[PDB]
Formats: sequence, structure tokens, C-alpha cells
Amino acid sequence: KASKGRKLNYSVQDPIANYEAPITSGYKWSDDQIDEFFAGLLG
Amino acid sequence: LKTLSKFKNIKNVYSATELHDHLMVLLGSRNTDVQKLALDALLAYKNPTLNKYRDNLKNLLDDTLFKDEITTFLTENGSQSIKAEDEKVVMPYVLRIFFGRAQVPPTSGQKRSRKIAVISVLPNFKKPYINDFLSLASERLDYNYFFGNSHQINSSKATLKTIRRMTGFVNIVNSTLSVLRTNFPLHTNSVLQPLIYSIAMAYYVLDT
Amino acid sequence: VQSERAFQKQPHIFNNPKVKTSKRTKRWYKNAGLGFKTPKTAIEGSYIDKKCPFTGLVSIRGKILTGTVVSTKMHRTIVIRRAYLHYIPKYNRYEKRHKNVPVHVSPAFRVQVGDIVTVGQCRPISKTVRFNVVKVS
Amino acid sequence: VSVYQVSGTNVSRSLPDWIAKKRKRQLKNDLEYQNRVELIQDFEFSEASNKIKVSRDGQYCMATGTYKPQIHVYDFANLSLKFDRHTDAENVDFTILSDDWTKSVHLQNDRSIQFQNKGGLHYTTRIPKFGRSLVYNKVNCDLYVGASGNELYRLNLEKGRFLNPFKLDTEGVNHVSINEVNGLLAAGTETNVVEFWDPRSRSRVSKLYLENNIDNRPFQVTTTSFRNDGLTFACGTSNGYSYIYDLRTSEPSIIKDQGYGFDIKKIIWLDNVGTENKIVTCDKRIAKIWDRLDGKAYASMEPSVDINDIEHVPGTGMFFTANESIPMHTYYIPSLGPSPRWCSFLDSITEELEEKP
Amino acid sequence: GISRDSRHKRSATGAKRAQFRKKRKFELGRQPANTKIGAKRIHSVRTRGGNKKYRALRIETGNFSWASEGISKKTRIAGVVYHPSNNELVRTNTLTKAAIVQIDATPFRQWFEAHYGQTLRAASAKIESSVESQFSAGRLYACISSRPGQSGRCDGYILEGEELAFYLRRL
Amino acid sequence: HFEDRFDAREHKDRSN
Amino acid sequence: KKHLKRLAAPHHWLLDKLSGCYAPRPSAGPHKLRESLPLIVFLRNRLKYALNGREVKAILMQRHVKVDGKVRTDTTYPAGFMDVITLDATNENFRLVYDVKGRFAVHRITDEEASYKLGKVKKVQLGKKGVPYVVTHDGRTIRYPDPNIKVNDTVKIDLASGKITDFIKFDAGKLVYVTGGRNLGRIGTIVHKERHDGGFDLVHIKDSLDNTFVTRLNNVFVIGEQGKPYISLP
Amino acid sequence: MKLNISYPVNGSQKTFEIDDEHRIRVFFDKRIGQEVDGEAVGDEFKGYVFKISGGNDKQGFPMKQGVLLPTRIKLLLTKGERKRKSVRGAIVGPDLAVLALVIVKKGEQELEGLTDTTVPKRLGPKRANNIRKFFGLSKEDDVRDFVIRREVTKGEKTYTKAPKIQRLVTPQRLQRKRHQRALKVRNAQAQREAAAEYAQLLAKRL
RNA sequence: AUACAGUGAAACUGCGAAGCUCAUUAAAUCAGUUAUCGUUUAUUUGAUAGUUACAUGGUAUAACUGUGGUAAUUCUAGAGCUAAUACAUGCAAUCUCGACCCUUUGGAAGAGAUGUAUUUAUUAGGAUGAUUCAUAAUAACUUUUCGAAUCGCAUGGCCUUGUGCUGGCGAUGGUUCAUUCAAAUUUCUGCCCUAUCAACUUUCGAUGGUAGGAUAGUGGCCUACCAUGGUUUCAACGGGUAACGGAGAGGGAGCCUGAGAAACGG
Repeated sequence: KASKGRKLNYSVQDPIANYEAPITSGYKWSDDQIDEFFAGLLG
Repeated sequence: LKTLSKFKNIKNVYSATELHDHLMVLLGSRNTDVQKLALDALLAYKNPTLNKYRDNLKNLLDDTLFKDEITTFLTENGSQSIKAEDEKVVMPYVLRIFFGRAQVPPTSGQKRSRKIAVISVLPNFKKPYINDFLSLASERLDYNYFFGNSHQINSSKATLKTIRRMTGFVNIVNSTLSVLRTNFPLHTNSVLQPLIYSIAMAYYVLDT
Repeated sequence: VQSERAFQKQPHIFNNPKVKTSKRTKRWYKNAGLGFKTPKTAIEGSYIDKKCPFTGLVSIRGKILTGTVVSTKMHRTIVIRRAYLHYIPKYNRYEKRHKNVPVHVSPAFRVQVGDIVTVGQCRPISKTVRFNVVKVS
Repeated sequence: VSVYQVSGTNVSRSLPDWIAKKRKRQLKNDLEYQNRVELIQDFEFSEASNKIKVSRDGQYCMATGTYKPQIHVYDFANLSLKFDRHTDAENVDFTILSDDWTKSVHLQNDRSIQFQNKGGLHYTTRIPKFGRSLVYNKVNCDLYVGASGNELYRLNLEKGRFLNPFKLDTEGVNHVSINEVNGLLAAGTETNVVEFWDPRSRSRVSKLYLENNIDNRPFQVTTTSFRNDGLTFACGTSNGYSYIYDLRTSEPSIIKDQGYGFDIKKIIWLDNVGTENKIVTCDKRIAKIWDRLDGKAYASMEPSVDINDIEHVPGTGMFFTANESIPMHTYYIPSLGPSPRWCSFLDSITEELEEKP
Repeated sequence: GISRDSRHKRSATGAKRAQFRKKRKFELGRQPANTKIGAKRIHSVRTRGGNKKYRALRIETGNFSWASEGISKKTRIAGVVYHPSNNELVRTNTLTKAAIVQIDATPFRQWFEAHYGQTLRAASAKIESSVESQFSAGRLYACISSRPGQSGRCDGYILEGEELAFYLRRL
Repeated sequence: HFEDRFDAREHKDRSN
Repeated sequence: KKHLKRLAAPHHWLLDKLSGCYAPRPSAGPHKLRESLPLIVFLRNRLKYALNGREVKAILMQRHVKVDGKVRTDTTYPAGFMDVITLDATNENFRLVYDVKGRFAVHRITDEEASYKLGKVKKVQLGKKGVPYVVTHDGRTIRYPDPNIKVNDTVKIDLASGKITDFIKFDAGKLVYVTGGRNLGRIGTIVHKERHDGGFDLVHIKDSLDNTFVTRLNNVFVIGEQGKPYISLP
Repeated sequence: MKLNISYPVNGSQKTFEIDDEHRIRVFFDKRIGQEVDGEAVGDEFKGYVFKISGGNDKQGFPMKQGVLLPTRIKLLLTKGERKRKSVRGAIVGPDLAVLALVIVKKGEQELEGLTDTTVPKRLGPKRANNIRKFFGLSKEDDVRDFVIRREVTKGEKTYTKAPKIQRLVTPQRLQRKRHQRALKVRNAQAQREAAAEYAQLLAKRL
């Protein structure tokens, strides 16, 4: 089952580490605004 | 005829109808180049049903796309098949085209296969239209005098040319019989009496 | 027989549904030669095995070996063990060794753990299987 | 409205393109061959194209092919193919991580994710089950791959580990999309439901049941797309019906029928073009442009060959379509917007252009 | 990238083998030609020697054989219904040998009318009930026996008898 | 197993 | 590879090991490399007619040499077992037969003997259009063979027409030539054929001195009946 | 700047340098394939039409078709091997050192160096049917008497020289065809004899 | 030599281009031997294709003539030529059953029959120990293959004097099979110390089955499902070594040719 990758493996993979860096700016709308709008998502 | 096709107003020439009749014959000519030319002058005549399916008629005359065109264009219930209202106008051209392809001799494997393709599309046709195709091949054969008289053979008609035309007819009917078989449409004028007429020619020719 | 997603059939062997001359489906079989009698269960069996020496598309050629069955747990193949006395010249004395060979077994043969099987070499069936069971005892 | 086909096969739908290449050497005397113009050199795949995407920078483009399964990158500034690179397997979904072509991630049909750097292939990673869609979250740099099974896999690109997979109520993820404004992820499930997922946490904000009164047949969510406004949300169904939803309300504001009953392969939001109330819905045969508010039909895209994907060059009236033909088709609508910078003098040749209706 | 060498694999006793040498092209392997329904697209690929192979990337036509009555007609392919190996090919309608597809019953229908003179002598015209139902529906089930990815052809044969029943239960 | 291979050393003379 | 050292050259050619750096490689042809005698070796080192490769080229270019009744101009043409070499200028006819030691011996033959050769039937099978044919040890494909001819039989081929004049079945009591192994070149009568299916078939052969030896079937060539060989032996 | 004007009916060509910028400006913004009136170029060119065919820049690189730019670009071109080389756009601009023009129609006045002069064809027909087309020969007429000959004088020696016609009907071709047909017939007859002998042998055996 | 005919630059075609320097590896290198009924194979060699023509087109250009740009290259655009074994197109026979048993070798009414290549389906089934092997037949399929529009030397035999019919020796081409040159996998055997190296494997296949993808083909080689297997104290696995007693051409990634190279070529 683990063989051939049929099972997800949660170990580190070195080549993919630090391929990209997160953007610290984040979403344009503030976190509280996003939380509010999801709570009302689709009524 | 290349000059004929580029005539701006072909329908208004001195003699358009009987010119159209002769063009219809050239459309049935064995030489595909004549058919390409003959169609172009026929297309010069303005008819909306023709213009809708002009490309399909051209593709049939093209040798490379002849096979794929038949499977897509002439298959009944096909998406690209002719509409019921447009069948009457388009098919007369269809029959002469494939009649010309059938005339092409089978001197090669490629040429042989195109005769099976030509004869295999008849079941798609509706029965009188199949009868029309048989009637077209029998137009060249002159048999009315034979049955008109007391089944007597004219010496002038007895020639190598006449037998060659009959050999072409019988081969076409045999291929049609193999494909249609019980669904073959049999009519006295179209097939049977040219068929009987030809047997009379063979006996007369062999004995005389 | 039809315990797989695909339909199991002997390739190029046809049973005509219309003619229905015989209830039994037409079965193709061959004798492998080498004086190995083709068993009757293979002739009148219903199994489909592409690697069977009598009904499959495999030919027995090359070495013929004999061994003792050691494992029969996997599907349509077994593991046999062959032992011998290898000579050491420096001491001039023999030492026992053994080797394990995986061999394909057709379903026409019933093999347990401990019996003696004569096997025939054939084309590579799998990663490790190069032989095919041809006689059980 | 005038729509011009700058590049693409100009033969009948029945006639194949390989016959046109046969006919090519016979027609070389024809003046049309000399007169016709190509925009990007080598802008064709050997048999067919699956997809097309354009760089955010706006000077580079990227595509893939059927055989040899390949990845063409085209330089707009240079009007030529930058390079050609094959792939071991055919490509299903990709996104361009970097602004330029340097970094990209492909979802192949062999269940393998491959990361392609500028030098070449960096690493290939294999997900547990087959994937149909792939999207990147720029904020978290987490790569999300829709899957045949219910689970939606999470690969975080910073830390280089497969994280816990989001579990969906229904099996089969056709398309996934992430809203830049909100981060909301809408997953297009096989059943007639769209599940909206929370990025920072792992929760279902809500799941929306699409309803069609006209047809009782079952339909499959094929595509999902978010607007830069953060509120309007678009859905594509397998029956050729495109729904635009205001995310706050459950009911659909507008329902449009493409008319051919084919799956909607992609939906593109034409906000940047100007006259923002515009939207493109792409089917196998037509890519149609219409306005979000009235539903009126402005421009209809009718290529001679089936469309696999369509892409809009930002800020311009140019559309790039991946088709089944040798030459992919690129289209220009002057009314929508000006021609791109690199296509500076495309305008001078509009009269000579085909100007198909 | 695709290679056919057995060196990269693990041993029978099981030592993780080390790379002997760089990949050679005489164990070369090529990508899967995912044939699919639609307008014919075939590519010519040069193989070892002067031999040539045809890569049917796209195909909507095939020469399918009615084995019982012993004919073979060229027919349109409707779509893939069942493939024993993997269901994703069915979902993607990938065309491969052993895939169960749906084919044109029109030419077979006309042929039957011509040869037996009966809609769909009488005893010969009799056929299996399930296939009659298939013609009445207008869609015929068939199994592909050719390899589109090597020969460029999608030839096949009509399912009948035990095979037809087995696949019907699988469907 | 019998090789059945001709060898040069046996045939050539070793008298010297 | 394409170059051959003299030290690596076949032993049976008799070639001295120190004559030069390199030896002739037989070209592609009827016989295997290890079982063929190139015309350069035959003409220069056995016949002594030529003194280096260049006179050999001159001779072959004069078309004075015929192999199996046809002119050969290739310096390294692979002449082999049961091959007839005709030199009309010298009125000489040779047949290549191994001696007891195992080397080609330049055996002179009469014109009638040169007119025919013997080929061991390697294969009997029907080609296209249902035409039976036989492949012999020298690669000759002869169509419409006699039905009784089978594998391991020997066919007498007329060089001028390339047709089978007669044949010998492989059976006990037949006279046999050894074409391989340590017993190479020996002649004797068959005693018994030890058949190992799926393996190399072994044949027991008794010489005129009543000594018996065993050899693989692939090294067996029937040449006639006991006391009545179809060829003049060396 | 320089205009290399070619008038092909005669095959003539000549270069004209135009110092004033008015002409060069009326040439600006056109495309290789567009036609420009000669009267705008000058009264000497009054009534002429020029088709723009290409040109080279101040840096020496040519103009190429298919590219609609006024500025340099490096394109991947083939001379299968493809190299990336710098080329100019098909758009006429002030960066062009020379433009090539083709006279589509003649104007009222005759050019001294182009219209008033002619250059003959270098070579004549070689294939027999090409000769027949060039002289309109009937099928009965033999091309052999209509072969174009050129006179060569070396010192005091002089002689006429003519080409080898190709695809010409000659006795040796007929002989070769007849020999091939006879060889095929002979091979078939020999095969039939062999089959008959084999059948007789089988009859004897049975 | 009144089509050219000797020699022949240039160009288009055809064929062939397949020593050094670093690292190191225990029967996984190499040597012997088996099998390919599991494969490709230029070339050599033997066989092998009766299914407008007194010879078609540029749907063609090089070399070549001439006009120019550039500091400039095995950098170059415009105009005008001309050819093929280059590129395309393409063409009144034979064999059986044989009444009459007419003549008794014999003629003969009438009936009939008649390429090759790929793929699928179906029927019959001399060769080997063994085959669904070989071959043949039927129904179709195919970006349906091929089945001399070629060249050199000689000018014979006939007559129906037309340059009428019929032709000798070679070269270059072409389908299939076999042979030969090779290549690729593959069966078994083959002198170091070793437990102070006892577990190794499934560690993105480990053992096997079914089906599929690809190869020149067999085969987890890879892919979809299924079983939890395989080696080992008779030494698996690991470690050391007088195991000189396999790699690359500035560094990695990728592509192209050809019979044969992942090419010291591009």
C-alpha cells in the first residue's frame, strides 16, 4: 500500500523545502472582515 | 469549361437548361478533372441548397478525402448528412459523382477499394434514389429498340464498344446485388430489360 | 474462472454462439513433449492460464530440473528448494548447500509442501520465475 | 462586434490540418500564403494542445502538447518559441508559481506532480490518487490538488511536507479555485454541490447545492472561478449551464445556457479589460462573452476545432485558445480593448484579418 | 526519461543496486499514447531499425468484426463504457485494447436486412436476444482487439455470448 | 554439463 | 568490432602467428567466420600462388577464381566446408575438407566432382505461396525439394543449376563426417542417435578401426553410405 | 536612403539614393506586400507602382516576412537545424538602410536604367517537353531540330554547343523496356516448368 | 558527332563518418556455457513479385548571371535562369474441370479460377520434443506499402524495308524469406577474510496473479485492482582489500540522425 505512493507520506522532502517564501502582506481584506463574510456565506 | 465556371451569370446564357443537362453528364464523367470542372460550372448556377453543401461535393471529387467524406457526408442519421428537404436537389449530383468514380477502372489496389466504397454507400440511399443510380448506368445502353421490335438484334449495335458498356453495366449490378441483395430494388426499365438485352447481345455476337 | 475484471479466454479460440453444436466451449491444448503426459484435467478443464505449459502460450525448452516444494502460498507459482554437495579442494571435502527457485505452476497441477516436482525452463514469466511445473509426484 | 482570427487553421471543419500541410506545397504559388501573418513563431503543437497560460509579467506564455508530451514557452517580446521540453506523461493541470516562466508545477495524468525550474526538471512527486485540477495559494504557498477520491491533498511549498488532506463529503474533485481577496476555496465536486473550504483553518464554510429547473438530468460541477471583487462566484456544469452566484446569497443571480450541452471547460473574468461587467464561458465548441448583470450576448467565439482551454492576455483584447489542431488559435476583439504592446501593429492589419462573425 | 532497464530495481536477495552506467537508448521506453475519441490524429514514430510505428492520439473510427456472421464493417466509435484495467480511462474515455466501447450498429443493421431480408431464412436470421436489444436501442457493445498505440488502428469485435453476459454484469 | 568445446592447448604439441 | 589479431585468428587456418600484426577477417557470406577460409588465406598461405594480398587482389580481379562455379572478386570471401574452388587457368579444382587434425586441406578433385557439392539440410519449410524449400548448411534456399528430404539429411546440389540431384537420409550405418569438436575431421559410420529433446542430440560413430566416439548432432554431416562416399575423400 | 528597384519583365534592376526625407516618409509605415504609388516618390516615377519586397537596416540585418514590428527581434530561423538570429520587422521605418522594390506597373516616363534595358535568360530548355512548350512543337515535330545552340569562340577556333535532352524517346529505352518484359515472361515460364516438374515428382512418389 | 557523346572545377544526389583524461569497483565486472517457439539486424550470399507510355509536371531549384546591406563570420535580402536513380504523377494475359469421347499423345463446346504489405475477426492446419509455428482460405480495414517514366558497353536474329518486329553483357533500384555481420536479454558454473556485519526487504514495487502502457521484442520495466509475500546461521545483508589486480569532453536538463550512438556530431 505504501509502495508506489498510493499512501500519503508525511515525511520531509528536501528538494521541495523553501522552494517559495510566503507573502507577508496576506489577503487584501482584513482577517476579521474575511471571518465575518464567511459566517454569512450563502446566508 | 474553366471559362464556363467563371461566367458571372451562367443561368442567363442563351441556353442554360440544356447546357445544365450536358454539364450534368460531364459531372458523371470518369475523369475527375472533368467532374471538378463540371461541378464548378454547375456551382456557378445559384441555388441555396448547393451552396450549403458545396464543400462536401468538392471533397468527394478530391481523391484523398473521398473515403472519409463518404463516411461522414453520406451516412444516414449523420450529423453532417443532407437534410430531408434538401435531399431532392443534392442527390442527383451525388449519383453522377459516384457514377463517375465507379467508371474509374480497377487497375490498382487503391482504385479497386474506391469501387467497393462507391457501391457500399448505396444502402444509405433511399430506394428510388438507388433505382435512379441504376437508371443512370442503363441510359447509355440502347435497349428500347430490342423490346420495341420482336426481340431482334441490330447489326450496327453489335460492336466491341457496345459489349464493353454492357460489361460495365453487369459488373455494377452484380456489385449492387452483393451489397443490397434482398433489399436490391428491381425495376423492369432500369435494370431487368437492359440486363436481358445484354444477354441477347452476347448470344447474337457469339453466334454471328 | 471469471474472477477478474477482464474476461478470461484462450486467444484466437472461438465458440460460435449461433452454431451451438456442443455445450462445452472449444478448448485448445498442446502436449509439451519430453515424454510429459498432458493431464486430462488440463484437456477438459475450464481454467484460463496464459502461462500454462499445456494450454498457455509458453514453450518448455532448455534445462529440466527437479526439486522439493517449500512454499505454495502465492497464486499460480511456488518456491522449490534444490540441494547439493559442493566440493572444497583445499580440504578435499564436501559441504551441503541449497538454493530456492520460484517456478510457475499451472492450476492443472495440485502441489503441496513437501512433494517432488520436475520443472521445465521457459521464457521469463515474471521478475524471478524462469521455469514451469511439468510433472508432480 | 468584430472578432478576428489572427492565427489558426482556416479550413473547413471536416478537412483535417495535416491535409492542409499536404496542400501547403501545392498552394505555395498562391499569394495568400505570402500575405498571411503569424504572431508567435512555432505557435503549434505537432498534433494537439490541451491548455494555455500566460505569465503575470505579460511578456511570456506557456503551453503543453499531446505528442511528444511537451512544454512550449513562448517569448512575447521576441515573437518566438523560447524552448521546448518534453514530459514523461501527458499534462492535466499546471500553474506558474513565479511571475515569469522560471518556476511552474504540473499535474500529469500518471498521478505525478512535477516541478519545472528554469534549468530543468527539479523533482517529481506522486500524490496518492489521480488528480484533475491544481491551484496555488500565494499567501500560504500551499499547493492544493483535487483528486478522484473525497480527500483533497495539501502540499505546503515552504516546509516541503505533505500536510493533512482536506476531507470532502462527496467523491471526485473536478476543479478547485481560490479567491485572492478572501482565500476561500471552492471545490467542484462530482455531485451537484460546491463545497467552500477555509484556508487558514480546515473547515467547510458552506456547501452549495446547484439546481436546474430546465433539466432533471444529473450534472457535474466542471469549473469554479472567483472574481477579484471577492463576492461574485461562477460555476460551470457538465450540461453547459454557467451559474453566477453572489457568495452572500444562496440563489443564483443569472443562469445562462450555452445551448450545446457540452461541459464548460473554463470561465474567465474580464474585469481588467474595461467595462468590468463581462464574463467568458468556454465550452468544447464555443467560448462566449456576456455581461454579468443583463445576461446579454456580445461576442461569440466559434473555432473550427474543439477547444480544450482558453486564456485572456490581461489588459488586452487578445484571447489564446488551446485546441485539437496543429496551430492553436489566437483571437483579437478590437472593441473589448487595445491590442497588446508586443502586438503593437496588429491594428494596422485588421482590415486584412479574417474578421469572422 | 522512461527506461526499460532492470538495473534500477531491487535484487532477488534484495540489495539496493548501485547505478552501473548512464541510461542507454536500446532499453528505451516511450510515453503512453492516450488515444481518445474524435477526429483522427495519428503520428509516425521512428523505431529501432527501419521499422515504423503509428501513434493514434485521436480516433473516432474502427473496423469492427461480427465474428458470428463473419463480417467486418467500418463504424463510428461512440465512447468507452468499461475498461478492465483502470476506470480512469473509462472516465477519460481513453482508447486502448480490451476497452469496451460502443460502436455504430447502422451498417451492421443494413447488412443484416440485405442478407436476410428481415428487420431487426428465419432460423438463420435468428440471433441472440441481447444483441437484438442492442440494435433496437441502436448502440452496439464491442471489445477492441487492435492496439491504436502501436498500429494506429482501433479494430475490434462485437461482444457475444458468455463474454457479452460477463461484461453486461460488470456494467 | 559438458562443454564440448575444442581447446587449442590440448591439440598443440607440448614436447619442448 | 572490425579488426582481428593474428593471435586471435582461428587456429584451423594454419596461419603462422608471427607473419604480421593482423589477419584477414572473412567477409559476410555463406559460412560463419569461425568456420570459413577466406580466399586470401587459401590462395596465398595454402596454395602459395600469391605472395601478398596485392597479388591476391590481382588474381581475383582477373576473374581466374570461381567459388561454387561463380566468379568471386572479394579478397575475404568466406569459402567453407564442401565449397568447390575452380582455377581454369591452372585447370585445377579443389574441395575444402578438414583433415584429421581439423584444418582445411586443399584436396584436388576431378571436373565431375567439382560439378556438384553436398549440403546438409539445416531446415525444411514452405515459403510464400505454399512453395516448399530447403535451407542447407551453406545458406542455399532450394525450392520444390523432394518430399522425403528432412532435416539432418544431405542433398547433392548441381552447381550449374543449383538443383538437388540426389539425397541421403540420416540413419544408422550411414557414413559421416565430423564438422566440429575434438573429433573434428574424423570419418565414421553411425551407430546410434541419442535423442535428448530440449537438449543437444548426441550421435555415436564407429570408425573403420572399430573405435567409437560420441559427438553432438550439430557437428554431423552425412557424406554417403559405409564404403561408398559420394565425394573423393582426402 | 537607397531604393533597389527591380523591374522583372526585362529583369533589370538599379539603385536610387534619395536624399530628401519626404520620399522616405511616404514610404514609412508600409508593409512588405503593400503597394506604393511612384508619383509620391517622384515625378520621374509618376504612374509607377512599387511592391515592397524587403531590405536591410543600418546594421546590415535583413527584413523578414511574417513579423509585424518596427524594431529588431531575434527569431529562431532555419537556413532542420534552427539558429536564433537578429532580423528586422516587415514595417518600413527610418532605420532601413536599403529597401528593395519591384515595379508592378510602368508609369508615363521610361526609366533610363530599368525600362530601357534588358537582360537575356541565362539558359534554355533541357527536357524534351520543355523544348516543345518553348517552341510550341507538335508531337510529330522532333525536338532534335529545335535545340537551342550557343556559339563559343576560343581564339580562332569556333564551335556550336547544345545540351543533352532528357526524357527523350530513344531506341535504347525501348530496348530496355522490351528486355525487362521478356525477362519477366521468361522467369514466369521457368517457374511454371519447375512447378510442373515438382508435380510430376509428386505423382511418381504417390 | 546538329540532341549530347573525351576530360572536367562548382553544385544537386548516393555511401560512410560507430587515442587521451578521471573514477574505482568481490562471481552485480569478467570468463565459460544455454535459450531466444521472446527479439531488431546496413552489408555479404541463395531464392523471390505476368494482375502520354515511341515515356507526364514544376506542382524547381542549386551551381550560375546581375543588384545591394553590414565593422563583420562556414553573415546576407531582391530579381532572372537551368537538370536527376532529387521531388511528385502514372500504363486484347494466364490456369483448371473438361462433354464431343470427335481423334483414342491429341484437339476441344461450356463451366469456372486468378497480386503483394498492415490491422482485426474466422476456418483448415508440412515442421520440430513441443506451438495459436509455417502456409492457405473467407469478410473487411489502412493518412492501404510495393509491383523499374534509371544508366553504360555491343548492334546480333529476322523478315512482313519500315530504322517494322524481335534482342546480348552489366550497373543502379525493389517486396518477402533464409543466410551472414552484429546487437539485446537469458539458463547454470567459477579460490580472499569475514557474525568483534544477524537480520534484510515492502524506503514512493518488495514477492506473485489479472488487465493495460511501451520495447526491436519476454519481463513490475511502468501503470489500475487484488494476496502478504521473497532471501537468510547450508551465512542473506553489511564492512575491508597488492579486486589495474566503469565514467565524461566547461557543469547539469532536453531534442535531432541512422541498420547499428541517448553520438568526443549538431
